[PDB]
Order: sequence, then C-alpha cells, then structure tokens
Amino acid sequence: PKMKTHRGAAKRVKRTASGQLKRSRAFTSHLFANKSTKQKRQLRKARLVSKSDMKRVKQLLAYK
Amino acid sequence: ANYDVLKLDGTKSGSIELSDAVFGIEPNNSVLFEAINLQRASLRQGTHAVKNRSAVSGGGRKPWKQKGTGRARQGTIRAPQWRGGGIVFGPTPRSYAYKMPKKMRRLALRSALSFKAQENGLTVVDAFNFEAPKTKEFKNVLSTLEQPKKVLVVTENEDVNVELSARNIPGVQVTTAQGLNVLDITNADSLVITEAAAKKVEEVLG
Amino acid sequence: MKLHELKPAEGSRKERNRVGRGVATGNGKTSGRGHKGQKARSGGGVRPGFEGGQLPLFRRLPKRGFTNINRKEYAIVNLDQLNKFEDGTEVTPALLVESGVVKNEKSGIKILGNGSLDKKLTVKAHKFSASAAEAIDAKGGAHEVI
Amino acid sequence: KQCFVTGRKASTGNRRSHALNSTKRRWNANLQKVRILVDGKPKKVWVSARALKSGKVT
RNA sequence: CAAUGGUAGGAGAGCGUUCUAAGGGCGUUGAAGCAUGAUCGUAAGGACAUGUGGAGCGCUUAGAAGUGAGAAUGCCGGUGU
RNA sequence: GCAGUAAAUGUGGAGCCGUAGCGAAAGCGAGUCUGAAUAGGGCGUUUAGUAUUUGGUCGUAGACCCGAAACCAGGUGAUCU
RNA sequence: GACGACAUUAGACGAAUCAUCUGGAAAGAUGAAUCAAAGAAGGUAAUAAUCCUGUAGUCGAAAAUGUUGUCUCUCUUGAGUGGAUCCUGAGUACGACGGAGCACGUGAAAUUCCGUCGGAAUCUGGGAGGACCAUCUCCUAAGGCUAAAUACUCUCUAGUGACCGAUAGUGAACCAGUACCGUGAGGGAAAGGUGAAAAGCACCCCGGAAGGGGAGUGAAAUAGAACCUGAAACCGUGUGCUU
Repeated sequence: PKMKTHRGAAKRVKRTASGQLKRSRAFTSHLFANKSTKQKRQLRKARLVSKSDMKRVKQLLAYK
Repeated sequence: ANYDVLKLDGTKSGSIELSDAVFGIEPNNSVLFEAINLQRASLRQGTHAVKNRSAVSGGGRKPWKQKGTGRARQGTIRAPQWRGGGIVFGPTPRSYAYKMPKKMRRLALRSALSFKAQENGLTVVDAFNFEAPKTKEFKNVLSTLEQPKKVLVVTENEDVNVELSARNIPGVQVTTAQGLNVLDITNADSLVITEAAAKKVEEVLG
Repeated sequence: MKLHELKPAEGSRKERNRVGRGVATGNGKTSGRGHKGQKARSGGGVRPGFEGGQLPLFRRLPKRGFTNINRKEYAIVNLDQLNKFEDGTEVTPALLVESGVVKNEKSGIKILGNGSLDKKLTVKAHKFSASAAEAIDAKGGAHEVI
Repeated sequence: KQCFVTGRKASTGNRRSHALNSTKRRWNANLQKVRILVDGKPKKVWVSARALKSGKVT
C-alpha cells in the first residue's frame, strides 16, 4: 500500500533546496549553567543532516 | 502525399492527398514496439492461481512431536516440501495492463500507418457499396485488387455488409476508422481504406 | 516493422537476476545475504532508522515550529514570463491561466521580478513585489491591484 | 433485567487504573422492584429509579 | 603491448525448460519420449545415425514464468544391505 | 467515470509534479532568516522537468523455505484412572 | 381482473468435395472443384469450412412462470394575505461523576453515546460554526417511511483463460469426506490410460490348477485384460579382456 512517513521526524526537519534536510540542534533544553556562552549562540543555529545519516533515513522522509 | 484511388474493380478513379504528418513520418520502432507490448499485455485475462499453505485442506496438527522420534521436525502435513502441500510463491490473480502517455500512443498509430505506406501496402478505394452480405463477392474484390493473404479493411463508420462479408474470408479483419489499433495494422500486410475513412484518419491522427 | 521480426529499443530491456540457482550465477547458496544474522533470515533486516538500541537520530533532535493552518501562498509568475504577452495588452489572471503560464491560481497571483519586459503594457494581479512595480512603471503601463 | 417502562438496561465498559490498565466492567440500572399497574391488574416488576423520579404509580 | 588464483560479495555476457504472438517449417514414407554411439561448441549445452514408439513437434524474433536440485535427521513412491 | 469487445483507443484536466526560495510564523521575494546594521554568517539565485516502462534496492504485507517451548477462543471426553 | 408486448423452462430448419497416392484406416500429400451472414467448436480408424453433431442466420411453444404497455381500479384541494392570540415532539436537551465512539487516550470534548444523580426554554425561543465566548452566518433536535448507484455467490444458464494436465489441478478426474484411525470432537488417504472395433485369444499340447507353448484375432499381443509409452535404483543369464 501507500508508504507512510515517520511523523516523529517530519516535525524535526525542513527540506532544503538541494535536497538537504535542515535540522535543529541538540544539547539545547536545559542545564545551561553548565554550558558556555560560546556553546549557546553556536547552538542557536541550524545544521544539515550529515550524509551518513541521510543514507540511513532516506525513506523515512521521502514525502517531505 | 498523392495515393491513387481505385474502384472496387481496380481501375483508377481519382487521387487523394494524405499528409506526411500522418502517413509519411519516419517510423519510431521504439515507440511502436512499446505500443505493441502494451496491447498484447492488456489482452491477458490472467485468471491463474494456486493454493498456499493456508488454502490446502486440513493440515493443522503438528504431525509428530518435536523431539524424540528420529524424524525430521515437521509442523503441518501441508508444508511446501510435502507431497500435497502448499505452493510457495506461484501464480496469483492479477492484471498485466499498463499505460503510456497519450502523445506516444499517437506516434505509434502514425508509425504503423507510415510503415504500411512505405512498403506500398495502402490501397485507397473510393467507396465499398455492398447492398447485401455475400462472401464470394468480397473474395472477388480483394483478388481483383491484388491484396495479400492478409489484409485489413477500413470502412468509414460501421459498414454492416462489408463486415458480414469478410468475417469468414480467412485472413481479413474489418475495422472502423476510429477503431484502428497497432497490433491490427502491423499484422496486416496490406490495407484498403475508404476515401472517407482516409480523410477521417488524417483529421483524428494529426 | 513486421510482427515476426520486431526488436526492442536498444538497452531498454534487461533480464532480471534470479537468485539461489546454482553456484555459477554467483548468488548460489546464500542468495547474496551473507552467512548468518538477521540479514540472512526471511523477513529479516531491521526497521529503517533503527540503530542497534542507540538512541535514534530523530529523538536526539528536538521538534520545533508549527503550521499556520491558513497560509496565503500564491502561484508565482516571474517578470520574464510576462514577455510572452504583447505590448499594451491588458493581461489578467484569467488571460494568463488561458495562456497556461500558471497551471492553477492557488490563492492568487504574485508578480516577482527577475528578468525584463522589453515591452510596455498594463497588468492586473492580486499582489506585487516592489521590483515588479518599478519594472512595470519604467517601461510604462499600470498595475491595478485587485 | 430491563425496566418495563424506560428500557434502561446494563452496559459494558472498562475499569481503568492510574496506569490506564483496563479491565472489563459493567454499569447496571438502579432497578427497583415496585408493584405498578401493568395492564390494570397490579404486578411487581423492575423499574429504574429515574423512571420513578416522576411518572409512575405504585 | 599489457592483464586473466580466488571465498562473503558487486558487475557483465550467456546456455537450457513450459507457455503465448507472428513468420516459416517437420510429421504413420513414423512426432514427442526412451536406449545406444567412437559427433560439434570456450561452458551451461547442441546435432546426426540406428533401434523401441505410434501422434504430435521443431526453427527465427519477441514476449511472460509454478524455469534448472545433491544434501534441509526434507515429503511420496519403488528397490537394496 | 462514460463509449468500446473482459482490447487497443477516444473523451474526461478534480488533482499531481515542475517553472522560486527563504523563515517556526506573520510575511518578503532573487532574495530571504538571524541581527540595530547598508556587518558577518546559514539556505538560496548560474533553469529542466514530467509521464510510462526494463533493471537494482527498500517499505507494507507470512515476503526466500522448513521448524519450536508456548499463548488465546469454541467445542469432545470420568467406557482407563 | 383484463387485454396485449418481448423475453425463458421443450425444440425446428440450416450452404458447400470428389479423385488418386501411402496406409490397418485418411481429415494427410497430390490434382481439380465448391460454399461462406456459416473458416466458433467437438467428433469421425490420422491433421475436415464442404462426412457427422453443429455454427451464422432464421423459426418456434399446450402449459407453468418472472417482466412490462395500457385499460381499469383505488385514492384526493389547491392557494395567497394578515398575524392579536395559540401551537410546533420533557424527565428531553444539557450539566456533574464513571466509561465507550468520533483519525483525535474523561479529555476542550465542543460534535456524540451509555450507567448514576440533578435538570431548562417555549420564537420576544432553541442548536451549531473544535476551549471558547460577544457579534455575525447557518439551521430548527428530542416521532416515522423511503427505490438507485454499493457488498457477496450455495446455485442456474452461456462463455473465457501466455490456469493444472493425475507426486499437478479440489481431499476426492476412479462409488471420497469413502478405506482407515480415534470413546468422541475430529483426522483423513492410495488409486485415470488394451485396441479403431472386444474383434477379450475357436481348437491342440504339458499341468490338478495357476501358468505357459503353438495355432488364430489385430497394423501391432514384449497391445492378452496388473493391458499405451516403460527410464533408474535393484535382480539375473551369457560371455571378449583381466585377476
């Protein structure tokens, strides 16, 4: 039948123009007293899913 | 371009002009082949099926205990290795038809009608005029027109008497101008089109 | 081409790889699945995204954002896509739908500015960008927002 | 065990726990045995206490 | 002029079995099977002759698959020690 | 869906993909987001896509075959004990 | 009830081929014809459009049915305008507690149900528009009936199949849910093929018989009833070369 989508993932990544996936960052919910001011604005950004993980999850997000 | 119009007798009457965008293109053998495969696949009423290990009668009891007997471990008398057991992955009821883009379907009818106009197998006749069904007379017409054992006759709309006359001549099929199909034009070694059907086929296919 | 001499298009067809039929084929005994483990079993393999119990990527990462159930996104027509019309000619959304430059009016029409006019004409759309406005007015012609 | 007037009867559902663990349960009507006038001649029958809230003659 | 051991494994080219479409053929002046033979190709394999056999079956091109067995203490049937 | 022969095919243009991306969003647009910046940086911008289909994989299906210890529902049984 | 109309549970008619060759027999081969609204198909001593049953086409019911045109027949009020009053579905809506359902986990559950307690309004009203309200828009619950498009095939009728051809295809092509097994629920097999025609071997010989060997039937009897073809494992009898 029609293949489904990892709904848990569709809420975490936006698809970018060259087919990349823009992801949000980790280590950013609490315990900020234990992380530096440098770590915090360099975590206030967006990175791309690394190609190794892309090879792992290509189909979980095929319809995005 | 200009094909000779003959009478049912074979004597030249007039001449008609069929376009080269319909009856004179360079045949695409890649598109014509895919269209022939499609039609032959679409004709398969696949109604072929077998029974797997769930549909064979009975077979629910472990035939013997798992350990202790010296026999191989078995779970049903209807397993695939058993005589009388379920089939693994055989035929299942399915269809075989597919589709091609519309424009490609049109280049395949044109390509078949252009092959049968390069090999000189397109005889445009003026009309047909059969006022009652008689087969012996349709054989006389196709022999006086020197048409090969295999010919496809094309009328304008449904011509009841022309159809009832060629149903039994072995090797002749009768088709309307809209019901032209590739498998039929490509089997036929010769064509015989009514001038009205020839102007209709130029309008529709180009 | 004759029905008894036909040929398929070159390189268009290929015979598929039957597995588990003799050693010579190169996929004889194990059918290309190695020796043991889940990969070697029927219906085996592992669910995609699974990482051997390691926390999967898409739970290491946080969700963000929402969806504004009511978006106004428009079928966009670029500046250079308007030089398929003519001079002075009074284009409209219906006219450009007929011309087929827009396959469907999604929630309106938006003119953006990329190329050039080479023309002088009036327009009537739903929304415009600044560049569209100056690019139309430079050559002359109005833009009646509807 | 139905009421001869309304029809309020028993119904099944789930006893749920704090951990949302479910067990099947039932809900019965407050059926009371009362002597009412069935077709004139008095007779004892089960009738709900909501049907006796207002409307029944014992 | 250089290269050619090879297992898990990747790639390519192919040989065979049944059926279908078309074309072209063979068949009581003996088909398919079966048996024998000292024959041909690089291999999967292909012919030819002679016997038994008493009716169907090849070849070319292309399509589809219940397509290839030596092992599963495999299943069924025969026959050994 | 309709016509058609259980075919081709014709008709059917809701939809579907692409021609513009950026941002959580409002929104803006060859730019956009962060930001006070006209800084810097992220993603873009230099057109090529789409329909069908052969092949390779993967998902959902029992999904290469065989094989448990076992679980649950409805029945049968105190002629042995 | 009373008249018709096609269709369906028997059926009827239905074109056109002869000769030679090989053969046990031709439908084959060869030559010369013919019909076709019929060259679908199955038979026939081999492979048949013209031999047979049929096919295309046409025709056809005493009756007993579905079906349908009508004729009856049986039923029977259609509107507007005011609007002062009146009426418009109660233990109901709905709320609280506890549950189910709705893609959505007593929860916002509004939409919606069930149990337990409460419990309303009557147009100057009531419900809905995803907590929600105010306003707007839509609707008018708590009574009832309703064909079509839709799902399925124990059957029956006609037909189709790049579906199986007896370890396949139904378990079952064959007296099969039967031998058989079990106290019972149940479980469950194996097993088609002489030839064209039974022409199924008159008599004789050995033998008690089973068998056999002649003769005869047949194209063929290593086609003789366990009967078409008859592989391999396996068992024999000879021997050329070896030990």
